[PDB]
Amino acid sequence: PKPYVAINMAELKNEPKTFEMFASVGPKVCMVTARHPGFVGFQNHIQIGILPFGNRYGGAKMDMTKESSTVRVLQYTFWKDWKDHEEMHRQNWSYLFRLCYSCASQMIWGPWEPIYEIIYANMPINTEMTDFTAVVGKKFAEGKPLDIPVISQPYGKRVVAFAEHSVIPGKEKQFEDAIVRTLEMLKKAPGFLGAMVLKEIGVSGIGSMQFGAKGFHQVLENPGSLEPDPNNVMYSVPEAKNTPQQYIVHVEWANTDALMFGMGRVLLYPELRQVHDEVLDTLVYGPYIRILNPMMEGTFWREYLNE
Amino acid sequence: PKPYVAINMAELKNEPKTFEMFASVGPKVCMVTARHPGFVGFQNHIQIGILPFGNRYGGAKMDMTKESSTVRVLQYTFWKDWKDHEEMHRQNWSYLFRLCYSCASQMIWGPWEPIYEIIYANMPINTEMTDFTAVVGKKFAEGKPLDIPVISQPYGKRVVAFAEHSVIPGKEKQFEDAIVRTLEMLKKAPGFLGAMVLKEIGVSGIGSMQFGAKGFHQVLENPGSLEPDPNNVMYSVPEAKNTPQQYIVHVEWANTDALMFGMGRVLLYPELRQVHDEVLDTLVYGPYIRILNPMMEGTFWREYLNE
Amino acid sequence: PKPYVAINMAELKNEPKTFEMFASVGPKVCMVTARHPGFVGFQNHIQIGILPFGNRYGGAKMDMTKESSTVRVLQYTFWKDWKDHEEMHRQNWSYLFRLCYSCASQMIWGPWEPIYEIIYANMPINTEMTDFTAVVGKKFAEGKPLDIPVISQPYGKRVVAFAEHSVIPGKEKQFEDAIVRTLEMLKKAPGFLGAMVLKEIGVSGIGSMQFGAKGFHQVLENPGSLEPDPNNVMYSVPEAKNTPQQYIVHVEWANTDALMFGMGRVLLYPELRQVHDEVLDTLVYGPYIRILNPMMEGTFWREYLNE
Amino acid sequence: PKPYVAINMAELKNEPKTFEMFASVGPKVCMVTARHPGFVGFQNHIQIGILPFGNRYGGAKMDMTKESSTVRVLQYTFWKDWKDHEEMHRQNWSYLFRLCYSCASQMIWGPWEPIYEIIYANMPINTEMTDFTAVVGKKFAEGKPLDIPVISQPYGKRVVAFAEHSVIPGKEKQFEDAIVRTLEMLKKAPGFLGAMVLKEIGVSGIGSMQFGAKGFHQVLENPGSLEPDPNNVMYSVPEAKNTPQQYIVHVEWANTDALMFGMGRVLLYPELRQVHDEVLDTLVYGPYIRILNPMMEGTFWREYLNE
Ligand SMILES: [Fe+3]
Ligand SMILES: [Fe+3]
Ligand SMILES: [Fe+3]
Ligand SMILES: [Fe+3]
Repeated sequence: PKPYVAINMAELKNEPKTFEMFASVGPKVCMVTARHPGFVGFQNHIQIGILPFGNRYGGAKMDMTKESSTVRVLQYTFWKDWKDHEEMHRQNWSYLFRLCYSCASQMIWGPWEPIYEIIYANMPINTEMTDFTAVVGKKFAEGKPLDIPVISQPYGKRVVAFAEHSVIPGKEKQFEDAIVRTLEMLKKAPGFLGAMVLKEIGVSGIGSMQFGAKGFHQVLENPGSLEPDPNNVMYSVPEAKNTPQQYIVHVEWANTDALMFGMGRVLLYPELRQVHDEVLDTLVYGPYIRILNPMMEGTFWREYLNE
Repeated sequence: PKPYVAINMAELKNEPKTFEMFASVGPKVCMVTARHPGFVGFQNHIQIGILPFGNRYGGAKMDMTKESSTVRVLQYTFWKDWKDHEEMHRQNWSYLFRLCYSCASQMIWGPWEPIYEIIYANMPINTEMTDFTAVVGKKFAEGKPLDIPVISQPYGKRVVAFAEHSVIPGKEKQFEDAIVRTLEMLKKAPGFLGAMVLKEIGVSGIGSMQFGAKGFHQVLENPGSLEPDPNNVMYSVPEAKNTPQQYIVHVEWANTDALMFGMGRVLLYPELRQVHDEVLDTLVYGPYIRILNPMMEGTFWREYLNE
Repeated sequence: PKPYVAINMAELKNEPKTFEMFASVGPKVCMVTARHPGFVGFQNHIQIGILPFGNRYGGAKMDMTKESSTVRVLQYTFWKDWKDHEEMHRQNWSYLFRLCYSCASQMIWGPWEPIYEIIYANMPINTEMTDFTAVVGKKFAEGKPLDIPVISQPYGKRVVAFAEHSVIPGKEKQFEDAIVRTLEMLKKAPGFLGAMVLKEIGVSGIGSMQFGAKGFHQVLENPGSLEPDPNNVMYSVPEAKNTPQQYIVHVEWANTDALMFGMGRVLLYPELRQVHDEVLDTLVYGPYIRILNPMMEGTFWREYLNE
Repeated sequence: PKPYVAINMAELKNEPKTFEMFASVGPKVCMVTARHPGFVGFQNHIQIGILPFGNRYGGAKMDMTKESSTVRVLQYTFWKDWKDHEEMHRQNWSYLFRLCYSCASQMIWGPWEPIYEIIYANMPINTEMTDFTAVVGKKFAEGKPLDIPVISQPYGKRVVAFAEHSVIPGKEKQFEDAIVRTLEMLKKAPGFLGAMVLKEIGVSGIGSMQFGAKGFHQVLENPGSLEPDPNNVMYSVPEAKNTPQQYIVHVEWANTDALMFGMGRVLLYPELRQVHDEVLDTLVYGPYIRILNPMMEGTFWREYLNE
């Protein structure tokens, strides 16, 4: 079934110490999150750059890692029920807060953790290049060659287009209908590895370290080993849902060239351009497209997705 | 009276070429904007850093300019009526678009131009250190020594705390009452040069280069000398207003130490801390505090503010 | 169906500034061209070298990019009707001219844009290495394993042999019959990714910036933002068709070794040599073979080709 | 059928001289071992690092070869009956001892040669990337597409997780049942190339150069060309079997990322975590996981395994 998605976002100093902490602390956070039976996996990204759209963002390029002073992370966690995410945070708060807070020395902005419903998904299971022979054998044995997926390699060996959209109030249905039509046509592009549309349902105060006054002071005053009061979050997840409605159009690609020209198909192929124009007419903001590297992941979220 | 504020936000490459364009293109944009009689001035900022709040943002510091790969600009223009801004853009679109678009080669994100109303202001006229003798003489001659302001030096010779807040729906009145009480007490801090509270009323699509499909393609395909259809903006300013409600708490300071410990007064002075706690209990996001340098400005906006 | 092909040819300075402009301006031109419903895609090449034919061109090699002072581009655009190309140029002249003229600072020769009919095509859809599993599954499910193509990777991950021929008047049918027989046999060579034969039908004056006196002066005098009179082109496309008849034999290969020995099969394999000798007997000029890299492309042109 | 496994373990100086001897002496030892008809192949490893388990072993990393002062080798030989190994050593003692003893100048610890039975195996035949087309063709021709293996590349082109476990006496059956259930679920992880469970049955005294007093002196006093008395081993293989019972869980992976996150599936995927917890409850020691490179091997041992 379709899981819910929590995306923890932060910006940190682009230096070796940061990536060393990703390597030691990141796995610990994921192991704690996996204590909850509603957890069905994760996909953690670093932003490597920005799609320049010609020279609309002429100061950007798809890989800015060599020059950037910061690194943005976008950590997707997947949940049977979005309420499972909220319960997990509170049930394991002592570990989670102390782990997450240890990243403070590297932090410039965040954490900020919106929650999403998936309204469309065409996403395959991940496979390594070593797996495809067995995958093909099995699908033919089952008499379902149509279910043989493209090879979507895990652990940093593909790239993601993270396309931000916000929609004019009242035009949500037009956006959703048109973007689904767009993505159903987009899958013809070479190197297309899947797409999904995420629709914001709210924001996790606790995941964003956004408490009332009491918790705020506890965060600011923390030596690193004392939990803020987890009951001091002052808003529920839906209370923080944004209007204009926010969406993420998440599209995966074999490589950054396939991404650039593939995403570009909605501009370069007249038939698809006409369909995608219906998306563009609904927007308050976007499309703004971040280029992401899915480095650390629990690929079994796609097994749950596709059952 | 209190003007409306349009804040054009962008992120650009941190390199000499960017600042060379600020120097050449910036004044031209301001001269075009001054064609409209509703224009009452401007205050243009570059972000120099982020308030670390101890080590809550431990990767940040108040001056990050030597290390940062990007520069964020926040260009305030002040307007008698917010519709004056929208009218100005359209009446002068040929000049404005071509000027603004010439920055494309340096752009990483933006432009994004929310519009605000000022709901609280305690902001003095700017004066240079050469002026105070005459200011004092004049106020005494008028029998109004209480009207003698602090010395708030223009053109990069003071600093700004730009504090982002978003508020739980239904808690706006508590936020507004508490932040005003806070700022009324904060003005006792040494080096305090003024404060105002901005409340978002919407977003300028045309100022954000956010069009329908037609205008989007014209922007992407532009050689630099052809205007997108200015009538192709698909939403009014209020249609893009965010919920949760967004605010900016803008506080000016003599120097960054006065900023750090002065803003810190809401955490360090128990009586004020109790008042400011009422602000904190209402928040979805924040406070996140950017440190800004007000470099290029039309100081006469404060003459309008203060009659 | 078979589209018509326009090939925009130019020679530019081989320096980073040139490739920076390819990256920013190139996509803009393609997006403008895609405004026309007759546009079915594109395949844009840079020449990387010349086939030396042993040491017949002993000063040449298949990759001369490290030493060359110039770069030659060959930009294929594909059209339902060649008249669509002419209409597109005129309907979007303000954008197209200003964009294309921006390349002037780098130009040494060109642009020159002949138009071609495709008289033979054996060209597959492009696929990335990630795609083949799904392609195979799909074709077997449809009961068409014979329609499973070789893997022709897009975006610079294969090479093109661009073979120029001009034919003795009266020998066009002998050439055409012989070259088709040759290419039908050539497809047995390892790494063969497809071939097509292009026959010149004329030249686009407007695409070649070739006007009468009025337009010529407007081009020479242009500050960059003023269109030459598009009605000042003095000849139709067919009026410029060359005699001796010109052809391009376009053959794609997995890599330059496969190209060298694969194209060499018409010299090294006695059965094929006898067939290709019938081609050679018809020539005024050629074969002269440029080695091309298809870097930027709209791969859906092959979808139109293959229906 | 399942062969027995002798694993000769040693630690040597990490310097070119050591690897030069691997290259010269290694093949000779294997050729001597192949004199015995019970020999069914071999798989020789060097340890490249240690799995850090987050920062549980924070001083370790998966590839420590650039910094390490030593190299650990783990040489697997496979046998129809474990007595074949003991017989092979004695029948060829003159050659084997002199060859093995020539490594003395590089040795820091070892040799130590436990013997194991395989109690669980899901291990494919090795194939190179050149082979898979023929493998697939053959399996389909035989009507057994389910028998098509993943591509497990020989000769250092994959990696091994070597997971040490010792089990509380009386809890062996719980361990064995739980680890098999774990590995049956683990095979879903991307890049999984196979797993087997080895259960220690004893230690080869002669393979470990562990003699009585007489043989010990002959070893210490050896000029290199005189055999210790092979009859002076004072214990049989089963007499040296350890209690607590020792096991090796041997899992093969496409690459070290697939290893890290794949092995991590038993911690990160709640359903699998619950199963693997039953393993953890039985342990005296472990899991301690060595990262191995299977460099030199006789791949036909898997042909015996799989008939
Ligand atoms: Fe979370
Ligand atoms: Fe504006
Ligand atoms: Fe053209
Ligand atoms: Fe042995």
